[PDB]
Amino acid sequence: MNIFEMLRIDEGLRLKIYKDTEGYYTIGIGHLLTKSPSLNAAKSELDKAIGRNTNGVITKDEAEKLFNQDVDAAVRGILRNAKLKPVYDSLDAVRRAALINMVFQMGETGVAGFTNSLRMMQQKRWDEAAVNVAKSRWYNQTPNRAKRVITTLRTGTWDAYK
Ligand SMILES: [Cl-]
Repeated sequence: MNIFEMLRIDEGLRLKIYKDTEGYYTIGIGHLLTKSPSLNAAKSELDKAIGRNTNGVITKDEAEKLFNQDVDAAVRGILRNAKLKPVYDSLDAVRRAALINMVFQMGETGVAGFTNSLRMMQQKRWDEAAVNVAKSRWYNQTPNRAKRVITTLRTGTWDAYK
């Protein structure tokens, strides 16, 4: 198991513009296109992203390219983040994976906001951090997913992903 497979599981794959859990226009593997309520605006963004006149549909390959780019941006975001970098450096490999997931899902800023959880993560207090991170909108909106990420964070293994 690795970050790519893990996220592929959490996000799915769709070749057509669709709406995410929050109603945002998205495509491929969890690639947010826009928070605007306009399908057109989303088609616009999509074309710009792909470099061609898509008409709201992409290929598997195109989806994978977006995904590679997104995973890459997530890691770099982490490493460039003053709050995040130090947590990340202190973690083992499975756990780092869990941090990248959260960041891919909610944005660097978003995650950088979990001040208290981050401290616990850094202090290696697994159970506390798991509990704390659950008291969040993130968990309440997408509980099953959140649960897989939290278990990964807590245990340091891939069990949740069986
Ligand atoms: Cl869910």
